[PDB]
Amino acid sequence: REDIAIIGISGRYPQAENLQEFWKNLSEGTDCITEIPNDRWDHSLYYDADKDKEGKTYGKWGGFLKDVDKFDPQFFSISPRDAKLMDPQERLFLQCVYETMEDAGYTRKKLTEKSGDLLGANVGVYVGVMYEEYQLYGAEEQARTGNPSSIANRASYVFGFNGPSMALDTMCSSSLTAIHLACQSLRNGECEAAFAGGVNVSVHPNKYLMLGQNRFLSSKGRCESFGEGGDGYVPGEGVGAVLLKPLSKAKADGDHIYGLIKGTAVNHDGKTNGYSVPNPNAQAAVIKQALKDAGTDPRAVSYIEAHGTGTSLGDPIEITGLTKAFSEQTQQFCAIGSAKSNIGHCESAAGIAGLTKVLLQMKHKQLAPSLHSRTLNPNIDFLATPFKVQQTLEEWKRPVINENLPRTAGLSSFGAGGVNAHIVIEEYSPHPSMIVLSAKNEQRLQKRAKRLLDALRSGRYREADLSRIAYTLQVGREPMEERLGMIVSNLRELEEKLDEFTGGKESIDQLYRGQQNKDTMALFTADEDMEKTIEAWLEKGKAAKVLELWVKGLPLNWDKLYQMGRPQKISLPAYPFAKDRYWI
Amino acid sequence: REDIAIIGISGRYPQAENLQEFWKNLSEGTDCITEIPNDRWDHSLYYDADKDKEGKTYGKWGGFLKDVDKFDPQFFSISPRDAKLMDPQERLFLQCVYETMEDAGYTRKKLTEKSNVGVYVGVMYEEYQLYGAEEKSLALTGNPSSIANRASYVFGFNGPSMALDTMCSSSLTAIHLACQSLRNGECEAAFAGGVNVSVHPNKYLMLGQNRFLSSKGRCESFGEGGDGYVPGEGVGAVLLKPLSKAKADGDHIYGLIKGTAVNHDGKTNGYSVPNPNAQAAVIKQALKDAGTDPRAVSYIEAHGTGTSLGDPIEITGLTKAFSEQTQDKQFCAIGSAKSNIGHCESAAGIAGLTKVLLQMKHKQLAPSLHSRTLNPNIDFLATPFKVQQTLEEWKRPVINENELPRTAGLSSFGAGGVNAHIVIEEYSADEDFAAPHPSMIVLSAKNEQRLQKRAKRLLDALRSGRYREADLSRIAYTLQVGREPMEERLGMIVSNLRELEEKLDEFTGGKESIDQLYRGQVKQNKDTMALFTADEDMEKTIEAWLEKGKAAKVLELWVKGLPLNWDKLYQMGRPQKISLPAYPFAKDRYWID
Repeated sequence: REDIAIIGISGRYPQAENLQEFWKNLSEGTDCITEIPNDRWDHSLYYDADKDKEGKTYGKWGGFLKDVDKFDPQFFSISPRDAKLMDPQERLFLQCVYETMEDAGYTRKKLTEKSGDLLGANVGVYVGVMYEEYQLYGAEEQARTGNPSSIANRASYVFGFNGPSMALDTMCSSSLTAIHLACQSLRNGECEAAFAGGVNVSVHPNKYLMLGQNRFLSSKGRCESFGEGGDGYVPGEGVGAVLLKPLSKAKADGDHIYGLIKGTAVNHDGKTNGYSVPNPNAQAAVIKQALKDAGTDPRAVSYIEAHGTGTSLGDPIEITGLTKAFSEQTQQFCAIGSAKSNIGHCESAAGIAGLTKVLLQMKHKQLAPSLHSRTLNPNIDFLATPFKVQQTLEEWKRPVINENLPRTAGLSSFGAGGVNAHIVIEEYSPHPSMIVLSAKNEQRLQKRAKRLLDALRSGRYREADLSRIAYTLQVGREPMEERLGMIVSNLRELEEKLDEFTGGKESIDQLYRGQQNKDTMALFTADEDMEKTIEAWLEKGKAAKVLELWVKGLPLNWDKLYQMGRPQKISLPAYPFAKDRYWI
Repeated sequence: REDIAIIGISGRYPQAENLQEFWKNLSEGTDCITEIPNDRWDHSLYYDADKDKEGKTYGKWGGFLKDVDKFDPQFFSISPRDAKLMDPQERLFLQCVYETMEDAGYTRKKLTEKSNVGVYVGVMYEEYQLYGAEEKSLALTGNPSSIANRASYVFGFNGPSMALDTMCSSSLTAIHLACQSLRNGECEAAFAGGVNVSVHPNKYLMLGQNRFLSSKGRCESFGEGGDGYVPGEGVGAVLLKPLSKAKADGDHIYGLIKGTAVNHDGKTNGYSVPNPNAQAAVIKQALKDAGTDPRAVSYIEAHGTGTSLGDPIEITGLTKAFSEQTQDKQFCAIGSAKSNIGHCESAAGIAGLTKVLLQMKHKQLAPSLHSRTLNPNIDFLATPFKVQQTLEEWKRPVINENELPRTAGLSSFGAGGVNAHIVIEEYSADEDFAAPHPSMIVLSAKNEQRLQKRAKRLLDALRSGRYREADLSRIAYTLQVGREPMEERLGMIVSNLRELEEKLDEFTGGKESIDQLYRGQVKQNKDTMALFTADEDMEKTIEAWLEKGKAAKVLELWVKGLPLNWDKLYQMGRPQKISLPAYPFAKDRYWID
């Protein structure tokens, strides 16, 4: 039994352009749920007062993205005329796998470096999705479509992974089952690494129809997590992805770590009284099992990212289920919160959004609030119980060894179609340098700088990790067609340059830019002596003179920058994407 | 290392009411693909030749069932009004899980013994979200997950339930994941399977725009006219558990999933292209953990896709895997189930598996149809593989150079590029037990008229002898412990296989209370349940009833509903299971209003 390290993350959630700004909304508790946009359907096309007609609901609104209908087709070697015929589900994931790629800090050449096996060394893809909405395609109009397995299968095809690719389905906890199966696929050693994730979108009113006939939603149309007005919940859209691999190799091939999936668990509810009822006895049977193989006490755990459904039946049952698990051997106080309060009920991205929240709570060392918990349903009799609802933003402290310990936190998600799953996460404890950067065309060049600027503006890193930032952009970013690099030793000389690109195209001797000229590729690669000259270029370390050749395309084996050890990775902004609409 | 034993099977495929008659069609090569029925869509409105038209399509007969549309709602405690909001995908599986239950001779009594059962089905939700459209539901046919999740809810399993998706090999991925979930020991047992149905013309529209199908509209597996393929419907299910326990709790074995493998095909030149290099990377890995030589293998149930690109690539991929060891003539047999039935888009590994297991039981090698002439790119005279033209006896390879068991591979490869290969071996009955003279054939059902059939289907089996006198105690034992004690009832006394039929014909025949018939109901006799169960002495009387073994006197009390612990004294070794006909289902229609 081996731990799994999570090295790369990304995702797109209501009122969140990137993870940076998602955390903002969680930390400043901000209701991200908003009115139905004009671009989707005729808002004013039919809606109903509470529980009356056949054809409509009291569908107030829900969590949505500005992003949804856009893609950069030609980036992935896909033609625009085939982009017309594609699923928002599939792009959003592809795009957000590729951001996870680079937030982890690994190239598409990832696959050749691991094994002399054969083409593109195995990588798993596990995503858990729903009904696509564009099958509702003019069904009166011939669609010039249908598969939930094309999501993972394109992602593997495009990037060239030789590892399992599939689309799971468990009603709510699909994302988290993927987590489970990914982790399962790693311990036994069938695959090296995995892209686990979940995707959810709200595109036809059939989603909003079906959800209202079976009364799962509230009149208010908000997520009240453990609140007093505990009536039903709203459907937030969402998409997310994470990159997983064993701790065993995460140390050697220094990789940047977000957290450790130390325990995984999943089961079904046996026969409940109704179809869509959850069984509290069944819920601890997961969580006991999550903590069994994790080998960590219930008294270690300091936070539970609950599947806060918010229904009158659902939330009390969860709390009672959580109680039974923790009451077997101890009676520290654990914090309970929900991401599902801030964003909506990711239908299939429930676990991944929660996971994302959990991991964002780890990096900034803080406990974010569960919104709409001002007053608590009288059936929350917190009855000598370890749990407590997390009202507000406070600093996260580590429990002590004295009571006779690392940060430890659980993650729940439970299907209406009874499938229950729980995951348990723990936190892991001069020279001039070459800032090289690349893209596919002209105009995406000083956005890619602009986004690196706006990070260094806010000051997310200090001077100490300059070699780390450089190293990433060299080996763990793709050497694309258009190029740019710069020379630094610095704190301040980073921004002195970046602002000059935003300011204009002006040329001080600090800029090197190029593409192109093919005399040299065949000259440079198939020869032993010119590689000794690149070896001999590092010996001296005169910087500017080589970077002229990089921007003109010199491919080079970067691993020769090395002190006797190569410094570990870092979270840098992923490639910003094009804004071309595709629909109908 | 844990082998997985496969103990129960079932499925429903084109022109196949049950597995018995599915084998018939495979053995007598039959072409099970037929013209589009009148009940579905009017197709004098969508038929063209290859055209530049708005999308009207050419690819228009395929493999279909007789009443995909029916269900027995109340059997499973589900109301008819919520069976009007229904997915054919979900019923067909439930129904076929429940047949797999009883063919593997266990029942819903699973969890009263132990103190978790896995469900893995791989589907393709297509159709009623469209039918639902200009004036269906979310957990009621708006989800593929509902398929597995109801099966677990209804029967009351506490083990993983899910709907996977890999374009073609979904069923076979389920096989893989089920088997994976058993070795590590997160779950006791699994229901692996696949379900596929063809209900809207959108399926038939999308398959024709992207030209996957043929003009002729048949499955030429490795044939000359290698053009494109057809979509056969299908549904299937199998029950899996470790060999470790399969001996101890004596269960009926069909075969052994000794090896499992799966991967993706990397970057190919096109999207829907398969990579031959990628194909042996599965099969090598299937044979790696199986620990069996390529030279042991005597049959490959191929993914015979039949396309001009697909079949040669497979053959070349298969070659590379086996060519690590030596090449020889007529070394391995290749065939397809796909030829006989259509492309079961999801159930394309489960149908193959089913064929493979049917080939094992009857010891024969069924034909690959439409292989009269072979695509010139099958240049096989330096390879081990050979296309299986006709029905011949399956022989075991030999072991004296210095019995090797029957060993056979099973392939399925996605057009969305997921590839998977499973390796199956037959179990040998290993050697080198008293019920008394009379035995209790008990049988049960939920209402009056189904008891007229439950017997009739057991009759028609014994008519065509299934087997002989020797396993009478086995047949009895099954119907006692591994069949549900339903509301309406019937039993009989026998000491031979001949007085079995002399009774069964009398039920189907004119009126007779001649031989000892015993019939009754649980519904009539109240206040014996509470009298019988909560007491130590009357259990000693049932104990003392076995001591003597006078038969007829107890069976009066069974039909009146006496629940009883049928570990009767079985000498403290109870004889193993047997394949008996599962509960025949009601014929009520459910679609549209």
